[PDB]
Amino acid sequence: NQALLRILKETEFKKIKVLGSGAFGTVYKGLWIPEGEKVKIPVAIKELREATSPKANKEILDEAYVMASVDNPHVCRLLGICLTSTVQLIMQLMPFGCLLDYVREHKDNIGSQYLLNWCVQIAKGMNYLEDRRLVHRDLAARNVLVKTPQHVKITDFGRAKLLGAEEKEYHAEGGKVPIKWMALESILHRIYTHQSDVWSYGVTVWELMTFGSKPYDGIPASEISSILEKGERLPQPPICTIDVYMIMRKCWMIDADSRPKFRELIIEFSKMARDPQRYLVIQGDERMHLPSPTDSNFYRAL
Ligand SMILES: *CCC(=O)Nc1cccc(Oc2nc(Nc3ccc(N4CCN(C)CC4)cc3)nc3[nH]ccc23)c1
Repeated sequence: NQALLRILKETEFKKIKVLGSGAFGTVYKGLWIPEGEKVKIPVAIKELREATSPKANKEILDEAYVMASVDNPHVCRLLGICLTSTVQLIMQLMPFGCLLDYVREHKDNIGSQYLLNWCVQIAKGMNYLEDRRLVHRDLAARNVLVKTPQHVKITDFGRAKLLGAEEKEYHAEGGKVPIKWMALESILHRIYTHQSDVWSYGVTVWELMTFGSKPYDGIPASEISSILEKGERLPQPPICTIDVYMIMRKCWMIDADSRPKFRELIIEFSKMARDPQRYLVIQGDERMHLPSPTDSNFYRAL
């Protein structure tokens, strides 16, 4: 029904193994066995790094209630929290990992229908975040996760920020940033908006359409703002029709107001997803197959 934050005790879940780690902390594959409920639920557990100045439990719970309220099919949901000496966030497990690695591993069998459906889903998730006044600030194929080959979800590792009712921008402080996914105004001035998220969406789409290529490969991050100001952009992927590439280019306009809105991106990519082979040209497209629950019905995977 309605998405609410569950408070878990250490007795109710178990970390099984490490999946990955970063500045944020460590993420584990885990099991949630809710007290009294007699059910066992695979989950992802994020145990956050110990901060120099740990927030009070009250502060943490307030933030967690807001993040738990984020409830959309294409955003990975926070299911519960456990506060002890550490903060552990219990998330939906996305069994197939990140979309970036998925498209690199399965590129020989990824057709136009899947690529365009993923673009739609990511746009829907981002539009929902915008409706919630959340600026993501790290959208990229590595941060979209795969529930099934047919269904992906945007995830957040701590960079997302909630804007106030009258705030149209987040002003960031120093630190490491994903330069090659960022809008010019973010690179130069540390300014983030829903429209700088749109820039990152464009780069994410480019990643997908090149089956996981690195943007501006071999170019130093420090040179990126210079090339953008000269007007250079990521090139047309070979499988993309001009129509698709033009949407992507609109995401990278210098004037943030000239970029598309996520609501518009949903409409345009939804149109294309309805006739995928008109908009993406992939050799052997009609023959390509990814694992689907209908495989048995159609006698695939013999
Ligand atoms: C491309 C970016 C990347 O590798 N992302 C990533 C790695 C590890 C954990 C993580 O956070 C969450 N992961 C999952 N599910 C998950 C992760 C990894 C894997 N496997 C796939 C197969 N390869 C060979 C090894 C790794 C399987 C499932 N679910 C989550 N829910 C919330 C956060 C995460 C992201």
